[PDB]
Amino acid sequence: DLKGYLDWITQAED
Amino acid sequence: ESARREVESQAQQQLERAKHKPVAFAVRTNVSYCGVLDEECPVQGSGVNFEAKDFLHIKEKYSNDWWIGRLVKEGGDIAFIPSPQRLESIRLKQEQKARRSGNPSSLSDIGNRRSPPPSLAKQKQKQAEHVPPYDVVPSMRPVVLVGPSLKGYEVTDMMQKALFDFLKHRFDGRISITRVTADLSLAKRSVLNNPGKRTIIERSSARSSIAEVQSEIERIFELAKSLQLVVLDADTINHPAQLAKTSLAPIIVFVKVSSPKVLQRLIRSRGKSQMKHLTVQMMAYDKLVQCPPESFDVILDENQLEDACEHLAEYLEVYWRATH
Repeated sequence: DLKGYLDWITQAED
Repeated sequence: ESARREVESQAQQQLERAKHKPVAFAVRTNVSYCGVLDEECPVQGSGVNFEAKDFLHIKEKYSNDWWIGRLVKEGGDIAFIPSPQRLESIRLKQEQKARRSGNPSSLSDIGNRRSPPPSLAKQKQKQAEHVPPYDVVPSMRPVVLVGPSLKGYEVTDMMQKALFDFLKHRFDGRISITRVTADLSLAKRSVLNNPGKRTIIERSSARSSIAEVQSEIERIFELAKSLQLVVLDADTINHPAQLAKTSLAPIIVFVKVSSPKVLQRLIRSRGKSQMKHLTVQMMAYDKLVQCPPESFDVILDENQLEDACEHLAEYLEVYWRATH
């Protein structure tokens, strides 16, 4: 649950 | 009688020609009733079996007691809806079938006090609240994102921003993205006839930002009237309770963290500015998870982006085809 909530939540602008 | 059959065929021919006409508006119900058993239906055998919290899409005008409309079910048929005045006539029949409807108790007391029904036994009185039986609604219920924490922060605004990139790409030419700058939680209907109508009143409501709210509300009505969805990015709504009593009643699309323990790990990976707001971020999360399931229409709790996109896309595709 952290790996998805670390890339997807960050892949937008960063 | 030949007239009843002739007008029935006349209505049906009007119904048949009404399958290719633009949609005007929609209405919302809050009471359970059957539209086929009523004897006032212009078309017999094609009544509506609606329930509470059902949305009907009225397009044309028929009379002062019935309105042509369509349901939200897939593959449905064109039906009729009683008017609020007509609903006022049929609701009085419900409370008259009992022993009494006004003040006089019928506990083995017959023949002494006739007690004619006063004004309190009718709908003229009981105007302290006067909840409207029917609330006018836009063509479709708007879809908004709620949670999982305070909007505008780096963790929350950015996560919901990522969704809108996929929504626009899939639904080009059918949905529009709009940033709702003004507040929406203060949408009131039974406060006054027209609060803050003029900007020169120099009143508390006139000089405040309440006047701007109605402009955005009417903007939603116009855009939704075009049979197209609306994408909103308001940063003042964090709980579903702030829109449940609102007559708009948008679809609640819920995005949530799987566990509270991993939620605080997300904040620690952003930057020092975010852990300063972590103290209030956790407080909002707990107040949101325990909300009743019926308050949520769409859920998004998967840890994978792809399953997050298609869960909303399938519902949007279903809703888009539902109104046709």
